[PDB]
Amino acid sequence: IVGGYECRKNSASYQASLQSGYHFCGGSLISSTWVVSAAHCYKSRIQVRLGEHNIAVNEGTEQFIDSVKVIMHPSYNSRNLDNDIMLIKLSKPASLNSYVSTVALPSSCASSGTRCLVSGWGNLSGSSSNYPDTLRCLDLPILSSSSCNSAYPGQITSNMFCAGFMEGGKDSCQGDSGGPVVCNGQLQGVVSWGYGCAQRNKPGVYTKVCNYRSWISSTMSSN
Amino acid sequence: IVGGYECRKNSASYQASLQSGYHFCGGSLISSTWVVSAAHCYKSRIQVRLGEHNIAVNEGTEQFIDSVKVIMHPSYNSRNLDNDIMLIKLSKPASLNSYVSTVALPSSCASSGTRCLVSGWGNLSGSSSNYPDTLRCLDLPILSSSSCNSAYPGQITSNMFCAGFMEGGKDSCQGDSGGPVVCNGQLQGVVSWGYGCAQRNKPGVYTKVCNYRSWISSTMSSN
Amino acid sequence: IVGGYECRKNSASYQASLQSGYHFCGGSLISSTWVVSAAHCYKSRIQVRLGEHNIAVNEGTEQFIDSVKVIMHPSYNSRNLDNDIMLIKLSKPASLNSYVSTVALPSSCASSGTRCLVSGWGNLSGSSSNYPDTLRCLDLPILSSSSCNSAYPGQITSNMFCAGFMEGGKDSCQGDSGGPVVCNGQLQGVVSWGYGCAQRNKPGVYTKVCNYRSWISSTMSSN
Amino acid sequence: IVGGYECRKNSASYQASLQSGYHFCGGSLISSTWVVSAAHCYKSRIQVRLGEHNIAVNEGTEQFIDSVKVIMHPSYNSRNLDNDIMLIKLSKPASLNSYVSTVALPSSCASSGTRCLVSGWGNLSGSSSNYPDTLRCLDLPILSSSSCNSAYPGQITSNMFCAGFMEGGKDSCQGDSGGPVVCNGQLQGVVSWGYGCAQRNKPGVYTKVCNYRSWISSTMSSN
Ligand SMILES: [Ca+2]
Repeated sequence: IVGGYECRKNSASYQASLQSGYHFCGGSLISSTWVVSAAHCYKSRIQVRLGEHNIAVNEGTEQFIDSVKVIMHPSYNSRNLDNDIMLIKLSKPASLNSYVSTVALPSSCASSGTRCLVSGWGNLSGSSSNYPDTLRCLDLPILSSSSCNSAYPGQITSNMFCAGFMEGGKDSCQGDSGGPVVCNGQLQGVVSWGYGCAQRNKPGVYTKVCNYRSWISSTMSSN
Repeated sequence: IVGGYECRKNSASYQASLQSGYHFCGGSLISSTWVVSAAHCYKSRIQVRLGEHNIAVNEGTEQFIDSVKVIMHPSYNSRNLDNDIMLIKLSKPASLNSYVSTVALPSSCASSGTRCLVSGWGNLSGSSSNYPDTLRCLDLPILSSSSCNSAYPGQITSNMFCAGFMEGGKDSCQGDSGGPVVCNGQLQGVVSWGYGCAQRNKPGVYTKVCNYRSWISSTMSSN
Repeated sequence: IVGGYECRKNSASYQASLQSGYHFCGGSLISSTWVVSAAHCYKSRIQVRLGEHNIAVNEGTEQFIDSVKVIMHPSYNSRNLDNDIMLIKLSKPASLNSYVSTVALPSSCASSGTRCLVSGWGNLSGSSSNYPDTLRCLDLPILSSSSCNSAYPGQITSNMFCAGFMEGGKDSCQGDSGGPVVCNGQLQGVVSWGYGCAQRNKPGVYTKVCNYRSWISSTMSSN
Repeated sequence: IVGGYECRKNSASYQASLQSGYHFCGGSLISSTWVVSAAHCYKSRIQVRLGEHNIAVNEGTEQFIDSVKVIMHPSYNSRNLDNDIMLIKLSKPASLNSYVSTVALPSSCASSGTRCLVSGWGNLSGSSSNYPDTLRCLDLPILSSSSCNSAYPGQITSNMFCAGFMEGGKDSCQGDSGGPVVCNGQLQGVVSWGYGCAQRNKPGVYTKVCNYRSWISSTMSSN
């Protein structure tokens, strides 16, 4: 996360890390058995890590659970990262407690100006590799489609929204992919892509989770 | 354009003029070698003029590039103007510069109420014929399907949308056909037809370019 | 390759394809037993295809040779694609002829403005997935370090260079990775990355091969 | 390690933890600047942690050094894990002493019956995700080729050996990968794979390090 702050101990307890083999992505817990992440972080076998804020050391709260099903969106497109969302079913349910909680699915789509929180263990800089051991947090607004489309002309689909700062300086970054953008208790975004990190007029692009409410429901109900 | 203004030197720089001695239609530059226009403006050999917004005062501003391929949509229907879109391949690439730029192809359709810009050297009047040497611009909204269908019952296909003002007064007009309707740096419409110009309850009808993103991409890729 | 042309029969005969699983990358033949490509195209076992022009049909000119060793650069960084170069040793020598030839390694780094040729069977479109059957070629210049750095702020290392057109319209694209940039008969770049394809102010970024001349010699001698 | 014991303080002072935020594989120090691990543990940037048996406590003895080169065996096959060995060059030399020492390379291959020591911070359970903070050790014998091949028909190559107990109960496990099997002061194996952990007739399979004495020696001498 570039220009964010370390999350408080009690914050962001829905946050998951995925060991997609040896690649790292974030994710978020939406029920005791299901995790959502970005489809570009796919691997057929993933270990989900929960209840962690400092990944370098033991805090006693950690839960490591392997996936049993990994379901990429049917129309995920690796060319432009359209429909960059995936669901992971855990082989055993997570034990919810203070450090491991679920985040609610969106009831509706959030509008521009809604303030949200993004979180992750990704890169702290847009010109060098600096990765944190504690989870970082960042408050940011959803930006208008006019802003989003003018920042990335011809690249933004209906399944994407931009969030962050056109002046740059604060953004999600590499390693945050798959992680949650939560607005008023609901999961509205999945960290997906951007050009560089925290550059002016290049805000982050997030998968628009409120477009997938039926798909996520349907998939959980019958898998 | 009826009821517009002279375009600011920087706006509408993606504007092309289709000529064969006379300039008869507009178009827009989507890459250094491709122009999109309206299929009803078809001629087998077209000289494309790029440059200065004033087509009379030349001082080496202009570039005149001949067409090497002109491809109408395969299902263009001249009775109702369905699929009124065409691509023109330039025999040499345009010099992109302060006068000449490209517009991006849409990755999503625009919604009713998005504000857009139309431009052209067409007729300034809904009563007389009076044509400008300086490119005119008009800011206009996309209208809802219900208003469009109310205005032209049984004549709007899914490949058409209405834009403009139901009160009349401001509209594109004859000679503007083939020209760009750009919303948030993206080509959303091609000027196609209407009943008169700037009449009450007869808004301009435009080819809905977002329905052609795959046909445009494939035709450019393969030719 | 976006905006390029079909390579002549006899040109680019140093071009290889790597069927690295279901990943396809380009590569180039530098001796009868060694191929150069991008480290991000790595797979443990690779089938190298040589002498191809049309990859969809049998041509009577192909040599299909399996790798015996695949050696990524020791400091390849998958996070920012620094040192994106790999050497592949063929399990038997290729027979060189009019269709299969080697390219020379660089005696020096090429300067801005040198005209080069990039080739590959990657995507023809920056707005859709359209892959060719026949090998495509594109003539392009090496750009200045300042243009490259302003196109990709904070991301360009000394082991990378940009080549192409700041105007967009012509570029290499997905699937061209690992393929050759040859300037005056010497291999100067390996197709590595870019944001989108053929967009304004986003030229391709290429691995700077002239930085690896001793590594390539030493590796070929020790393996 | 399933069924082992916490290593004595001087035991396994050649043990390395490979980290990328979290511990993900083991390794062993073979000189002040080189570490051997398993190629399936590859990451392009690794932090090597040496000198402390409790992975979660910064108690004192610890050296944390970043990798500068990561070199997988050139013919590593990810499919069957043949030649599952990798060398990591350190950016700074490690200080050797009572808590950090090197392990000798093998001068000949160990035979069946040789008793050896495996170590790691891997999973403690073959049915649960259970990871230790303190380094575990397990004394185990090399098994015959016949036992190895009847346990894993058609999957054992000449570059692999089995070690452990055919009755099960004691084995290395996930997270121990890349770590050392030392016999009579020399590194004979690298933890590579197995079916499950500590299962009956499914002993651990290890990379046969005595087959790579020349490759390790030339690679260290040319990089
Ligand atoms: Ca062929």
